[PDB]
Amino acid sequence: MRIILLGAPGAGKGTQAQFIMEKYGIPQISTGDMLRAAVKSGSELGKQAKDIMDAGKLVTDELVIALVKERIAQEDCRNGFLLDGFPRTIPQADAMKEAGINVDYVLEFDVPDELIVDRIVGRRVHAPSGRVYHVKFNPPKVEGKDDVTGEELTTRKDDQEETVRKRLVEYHQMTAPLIGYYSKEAEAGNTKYAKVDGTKPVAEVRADLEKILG
Amino acid sequence: VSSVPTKLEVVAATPTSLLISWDAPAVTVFYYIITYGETSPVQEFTVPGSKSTATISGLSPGVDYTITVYASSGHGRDNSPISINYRT
Ligand SMILES: Nc1ncnc2c1ncn2[C@@H]1O[C@H](COP(=O)(O)OP(=O)(O)OP(=O)(O)OP(=O)(O)OP(=O)(O)OC[C@H]2O[C@@H](n3cnc4c(N)ncnc43)[C@H](O)[C@@H]2O)[C@@H](O)[C@H]1O
Ligand SMILES: [Mg+2]
Repeated sequence: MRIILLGAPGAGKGTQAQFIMEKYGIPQISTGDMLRAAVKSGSELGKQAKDIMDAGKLVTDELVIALVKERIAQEDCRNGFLLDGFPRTIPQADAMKEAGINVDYVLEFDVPDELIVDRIVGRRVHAPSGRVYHVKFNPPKVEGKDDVTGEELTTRKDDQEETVRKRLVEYHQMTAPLIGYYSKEAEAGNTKYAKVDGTKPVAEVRADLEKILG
Repeated sequence: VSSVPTKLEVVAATPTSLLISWDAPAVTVFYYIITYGETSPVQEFTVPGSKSTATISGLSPGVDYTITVYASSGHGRDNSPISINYRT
């Protein structure tokens, strides 16, 4: 089972990725998490990527393609996988098609920009795993602590409204063309496409995706 | 038939814009594809599979339009649509 999550940064892809992971037994592959690990490494390229991420811009195509190809060749990705935030440009999608990486579903999250900017205010993360909560719309069981480890939750410093809006400008310029790209693939029978209303509460977006999937 | 929407109607209008509504088909809808053009290039857009309404704008007043709604099962225009003709 192979799935691509498509949508604006902050539309809720990582939140719903966890349920899909838990139910089909496939790993989540988040290029953002992979890049954050590269930053925490401390290479010059990790530093270069952190400077690009801090400005709300995309890292170079060829770098992220190479990181994904390495990640999907691992033993835990045999039975399938969920791509979260990749591909992110047309050249990234073309690299997948040219390499023969087919997928079963492409799932588009429909959320308006101003609602995204609103939601990120309350986001909290468990940094080591990257798990994501919201103080109102998806709170942890006991305040400020990750649910299955008990360690503290934190807030990313790259979640300033200013950086959020820069990611959204990047998204509409660079990433939204993938909607038309995969709509054409779906019309050719190369994957199934679906569009979900991501403005609903967390539990209802999950219920709509359960209806689509199988 | 189970994959074709029914009862497509214009439910609100201005001289240049309108809102359409339909009864969803029986199948699970992955997304809808909506097309419209003068009854000239045809325009197309999508809405989530959970919706049963859509807005169309930029219409010329007093002109006849054909509006078509496809419910997709995941493979683009893979089910037959329902259409309506409407003069603004
Ligand atoms: N392929 C690539 N190529 C080049 N560069 C790349 C790249 N991939 C990554 N990068 C670089 O890495 C950077 C970061 O990438 P990435 O890590 O992917 O972050 P992002 O693009 O900013 O997307 P987010 O993780 O913030 O949003 P999300 O959709 O997962 O929503 P979430 O579940 O967290 O939810 C957001 C909040 O809302 C809450 N929420 C979720 N769902 C709901 C709901 N239904 N209702 C109410 N609240 C909800 C959540 O609890 C949470 O608080 C990029 O900017 C780029 O620089
Ligand atoms: Mg995410």
